[PDB]
Amino acid sequence: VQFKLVLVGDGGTGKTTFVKRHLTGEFEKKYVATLGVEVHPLVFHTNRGPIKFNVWDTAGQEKFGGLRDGYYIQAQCAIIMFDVTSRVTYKNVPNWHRDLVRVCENIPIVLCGNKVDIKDRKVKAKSIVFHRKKNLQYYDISAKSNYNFEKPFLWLARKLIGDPNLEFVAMPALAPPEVVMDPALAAQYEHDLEVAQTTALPDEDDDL
Amino acid sequence: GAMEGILDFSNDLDIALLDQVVSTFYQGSGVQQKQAQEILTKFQDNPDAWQKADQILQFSTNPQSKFIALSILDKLITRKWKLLPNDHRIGIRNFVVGMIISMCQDDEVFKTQKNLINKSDLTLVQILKQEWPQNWPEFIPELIGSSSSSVNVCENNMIVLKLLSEEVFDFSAEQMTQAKALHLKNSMSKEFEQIFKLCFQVLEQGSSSSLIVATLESLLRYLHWIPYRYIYETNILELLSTKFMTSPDTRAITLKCLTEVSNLKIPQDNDLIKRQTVLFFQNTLQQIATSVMPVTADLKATYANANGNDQSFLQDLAMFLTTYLARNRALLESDESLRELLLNAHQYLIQLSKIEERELFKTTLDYWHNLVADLFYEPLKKHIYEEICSQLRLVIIENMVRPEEVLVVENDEGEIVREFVKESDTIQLYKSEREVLVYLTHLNVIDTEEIMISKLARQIDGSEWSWHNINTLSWAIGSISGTMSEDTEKRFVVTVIKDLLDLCVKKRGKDNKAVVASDIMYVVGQYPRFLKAHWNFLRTVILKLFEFMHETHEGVQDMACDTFIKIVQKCKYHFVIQQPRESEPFIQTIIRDIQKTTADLQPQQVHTFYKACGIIISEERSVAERNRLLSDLMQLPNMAWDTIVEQSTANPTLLLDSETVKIIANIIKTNVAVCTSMGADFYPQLGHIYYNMLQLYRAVSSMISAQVAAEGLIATKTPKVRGLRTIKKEILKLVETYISKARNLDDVVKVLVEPLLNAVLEDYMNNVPDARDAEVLNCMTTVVEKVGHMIPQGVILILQSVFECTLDMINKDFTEYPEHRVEFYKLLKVINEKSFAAFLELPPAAFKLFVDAICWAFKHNNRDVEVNGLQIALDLVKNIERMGNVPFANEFHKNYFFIFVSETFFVLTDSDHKSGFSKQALLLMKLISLVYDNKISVPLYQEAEVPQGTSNQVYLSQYLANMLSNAFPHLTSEQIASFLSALTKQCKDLVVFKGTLRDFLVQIKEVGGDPTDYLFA
Amino acid sequence: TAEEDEEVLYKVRAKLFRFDKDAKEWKERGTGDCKFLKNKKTNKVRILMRRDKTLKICANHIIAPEYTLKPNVGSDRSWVYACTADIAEGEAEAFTFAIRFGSKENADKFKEEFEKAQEINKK
Ligand SMILES: Nc1nc2c(ncn2[C@@H]2O[C@H](COP(=O)(O)OP(=O)(O)NP(=O)(O)O)[C@@H](O)[C@H]2O)c(=O)[nH]1
Ligand SMILES: *[C@H](Cc1nnco1)n1cnc(-c2cc(C(F)(F)F)cc(C(F)(F)F)c2)n1
Ligand SMILES: [Cl-]
Ligand SMILES: [Cl-]
Ligand SMILES: [Cl-]
Ligand SMILES: [Cl-]
Ligand SMILES: [Cl-]
Ligand SMILES: [Mg+2]
Repeated sequence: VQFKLVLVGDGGTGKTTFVKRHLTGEFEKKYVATLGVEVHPLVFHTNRGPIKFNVWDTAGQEKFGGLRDGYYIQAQCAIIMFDVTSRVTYKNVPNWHRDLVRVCENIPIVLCGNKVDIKDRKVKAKSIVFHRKKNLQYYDISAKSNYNFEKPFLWLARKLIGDPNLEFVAMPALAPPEVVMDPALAAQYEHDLEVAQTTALPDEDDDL
Repeated sequence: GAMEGILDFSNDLDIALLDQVVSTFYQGSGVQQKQAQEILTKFQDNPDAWQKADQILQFSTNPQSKFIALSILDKLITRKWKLLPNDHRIGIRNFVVGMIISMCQDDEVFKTQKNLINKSDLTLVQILKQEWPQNWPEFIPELIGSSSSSVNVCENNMIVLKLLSEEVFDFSAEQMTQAKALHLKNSMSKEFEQIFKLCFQVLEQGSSSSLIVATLESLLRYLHWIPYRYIYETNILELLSTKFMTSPDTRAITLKCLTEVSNLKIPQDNDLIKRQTVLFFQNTLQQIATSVMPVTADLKATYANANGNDQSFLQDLAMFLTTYLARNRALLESDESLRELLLNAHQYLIQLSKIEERELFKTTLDYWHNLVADLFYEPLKKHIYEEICSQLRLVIIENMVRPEEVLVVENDEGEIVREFVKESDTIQLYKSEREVLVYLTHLNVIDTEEIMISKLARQIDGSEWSWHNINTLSWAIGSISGTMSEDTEKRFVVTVIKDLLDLCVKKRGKDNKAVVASDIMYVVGQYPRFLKAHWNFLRTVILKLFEFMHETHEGVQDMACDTFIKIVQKCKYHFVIQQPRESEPFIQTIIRDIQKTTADLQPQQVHTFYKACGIIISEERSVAERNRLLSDLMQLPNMAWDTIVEQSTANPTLLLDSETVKIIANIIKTNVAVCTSMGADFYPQLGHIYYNMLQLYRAVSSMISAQVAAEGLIATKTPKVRGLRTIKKEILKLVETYISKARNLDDVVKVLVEPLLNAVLEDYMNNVPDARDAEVLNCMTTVVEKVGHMIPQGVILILQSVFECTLDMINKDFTEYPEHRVEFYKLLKVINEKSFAAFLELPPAAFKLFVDAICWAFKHNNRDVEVNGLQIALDLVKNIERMGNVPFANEFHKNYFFIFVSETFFVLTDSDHKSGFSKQALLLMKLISLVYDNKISVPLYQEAEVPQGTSNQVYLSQYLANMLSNAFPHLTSEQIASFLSALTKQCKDLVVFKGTLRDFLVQIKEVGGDPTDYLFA
Repeated sequence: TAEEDEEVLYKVRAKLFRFDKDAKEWKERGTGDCKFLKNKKTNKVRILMRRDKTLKICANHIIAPEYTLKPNVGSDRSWVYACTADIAEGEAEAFTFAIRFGSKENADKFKEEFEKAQEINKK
């Protein structure tokens, strides 16, 4: 069984980057605006079995809004995203929330303040209070540093499965195969490798 | 594929096909879902798509199709309604109304298609915003009448009224003009007497139905704006606080209403009202105690179990209790008969405060802060809450979060390791907890000591020993520093340290010792007052920290270094004087052993150590002694430096060595560290290395360029080149750090600046883009900031070397070279502030690039760039104005005035720069006011473009009307003329001016906006 | 879980990247503990690496005798190599991997252990 999760929030807040990090492990530095919605299945392994989210990552730019609240129909949960380095994005949280709960009247929702890795934070900790009267969970997160990146999904999983002690668990690790490289491909591997060697790894000043 | 058929409007709409596409989208997956999504968006976006709405609503078997049909109508109603022929408006109203009536009368549809009904209701509300009451005066009377005919209709009417109240009062500010918002609010206000009558009647004649819940939901909204008499002069408080608290279906919403009631604007001198305010609270607490849980109940356990809606209920109770009591607890404090109510309410909060849920804890902690702050000031109040405060001490002490300073944490394997990253999201929490605990300690310092000291004893005896317990306690003890008397502090800290030393002896193994080490370090660092009074113990502390700098546990080591500097920041005077019974100031002892002390530390830890020594050395105000100390401190790096300079100068080969590049980098970093804490006092050390340092900057620069030549741009990624550039960056950082704190600016100009510029400018100018360091721009900003006024030719030289080449890096997109971008506009800003003459000497072509550069800046979304972009523009206009009537000013306005007006309007109106609205408005106001005040001497028009002697005001309006007409061709001429009339009039009142701009931004989003809206006052 | 039948020969913190040849860029695949595991029944040594917090597998492959660790041009603390059969995402698949460590010492220790594991697998 799987749950529909809608992800909403202003353009540039890091919605798609957040999801990608969870799908592939990657951090995408480019801002390519989402067009309407992109749907991605996302599975987590837990002590209560596997939980699957069908993530509806929606567009935050009005010009690219597509079906808008039409995306929210039959959502079973949601994440509302803002950017702690842009105050206008927090100011718009009540607008997103409004449009969301008009369609989805009783669903668990996490509010996420993204980009906490950035030094000059604009939306102070103390200012973030919108979630209280609306019963939203709140987390400071960073898709870039992975700070709290698992928290929104762990909470939603707990609320949807209805078990507060649910935890992520290590997925089983099957014995991997023994393959010998194809004699016919060894010339090409040499080439593909050399391009990889001579492309610099990103963020060489990071701790890892 | 077949699905694209719905996009051909030359044919009739195949509803079956539509439903298949929608279903493929909502219930499908993969490529098919994606294709379906694109099709639907194109369908939705077809501007005649609304014409199919009725057909869809009539024939579809898919509620999502109908939902989408209604989204198409909403878009039309919100944006193009007044474009429509009148009969299409009547038709649309009629079938939205009919569909709602229809769906409410079929019980099955009403039961199972709530999403569609809700959507239809909202769509209706959009029509009301356009049409009501002026062209629909009977809407409320008829809604009220229809409500009696059917339970379903009555319920749905409540949803409609809720949505209307939201759209009119809660969400109108950004979506409507000021005039239209006033019109609708007044209209709702005028008919609310009857709306309320229905509401109240429904609530009297029902218990816990969906009609009741719907009615209460609407009431929550009304409470945002209705006059208090509707609440206090009817029986409604009794109903909310008794009847509706008893059933759980109504309890959730009622409690939220009561919270909002507690925020109503209410007369303060009326005993009747006061009694009413007391009574509903009394009633409410009584219902909780008898229908939900008693005051003794374990709310921590209940929240954790997370049954049904319990978590949200507990949250909402916390919100209710904190909101009410912060406002009204004084109502309960003097009358003996109300004392039990006051305390029980607070006992519930004490129980709520034990819940494990950070965000809820913050909500309760905010209340406690409000309470204890009041008890700290207000006569005769604190005794009332003595027992509550005593329980609160325990809760806070037991839920202390890890301070910033404590760098060890327990991993998933039960090992005590250094943290991977900062716990940035608990910084505010720690501060909040400390604030409350400090107040609580002041309120009863005996109770606080007793609690801490006995909790500590149960750690030593073993009964309550754990890492969690020793930690929270230790953090709590450190956090209350400042609250006790020196005497009591003395005895207290002494007892605490003894007990923690005992734990350290008794608890063996690496994990235990790390925990306890971290805890003692935190505590002792928190009590400098004690250290200052107790030299022998201070000396012992510092020596132990030095021992910890040799620890293989990296958390402990790192914290030893932070704790050393934290203590030094507060106790440095005791290191610089010679203490009784010592043969030398302790700073001398530290410097002598620096090699041994720091031998096992990582470089950045060594630099921190050296920085700490600089703090102390700067306490010595005899210059000879200070310089001597400085000299001694820098002995190791200066000897390393001297040997490196002799090698380098003999032959640029040895510097290729990566081991040498690292050594150099760490010498400069050590200098930076000491400069940071010594500031102006660092100059003699800077002078010892300055000339050789700038020569090194040149030699390394040549190597970088050579390597890029031999290897390509990819060289800039290599460890060698990154290492070489680190040297350059640290050198730039050292000079910046020094100049930013310098007090002798004559020496800066006479000794430092010419060789700096000579070494850095041309090198920047003549490297390829990827090899230019943005730190050069950063260094120059500080140079200009501090001495720009003294070096006008120097400033000119800076512009010549960096302006055009940096602009050409950053003017192809908004993302490449992000640091250069940010530092570029900071430099232009300070040059424009301090050395405007530099821009006057530019050749006209280059000055044009400057204007282009500024306008480019405000098209960024990056706030760093945008903000400076707008400030530069503002400052430039001021600088030009300051010159007065001279040829440069006149040519500036002739060439650039309208470019600044148009570019500012562009970012104001494009929806992609909303973050800069305030400063955009300020600039626009400045620009318009220049003409309004006749501060522009020459005509802004040219030749016979317009009649001779035509005033610049008339031409400005003409220009703007024409600009807006072409840019927003859907506006009427009258909307445009009215807008500019209002705007130009208001060019001396920023708040009003901004409101007029915001009204304009609303009107450009639709057709038919009322031009009289701009008369709002 | 499927790791009780194995001995941990070496563990180190690392960041794993995979090369997207189309985009011509390295993309992170995961950060966490990279482990060298020897099956007690087959004596075959594998790399198994899981992401912090989610514990999802970001590498699962035999340390084949034919693999060779190569420097990356940008780093003195990383290795790049070609893997013909990784099952982290399930179906066996070929990748060019880069793995980076906190220090050069760590990177050098990895290589030493990697090559040891290769000789074990050769047996
Ligand atoms: N510093 C930092 N940058 C981040 C973080 N998360 C995302 N970004 C950056 O922010 C930019 C926008 O990210 P993106 O995921 O496209 O945002 P979005 O909310 O999906 N935009 P849209 O609603 O238009 O599809 C990207 O350049 C991305 O790299 C973060 O945690 N820290
Ligand atoms: C326990 C922690 C520990 N880790 N490794 C070895 O011990 N322990 C034992 N002594 C101390 C300690 C003593 C002092 C003294 F003696 F000066 F008071 C000071 C400190 C501190 F942290 F430097 F203040 C610690 N800790
Ligand atoms: Cl901001
Ligand atoms: Cl629907
Ligand atoms: Cl009344
Ligand atoms: Cl002092
Ligand atoms: Cl007109
Ligand atoms: Mg996106």
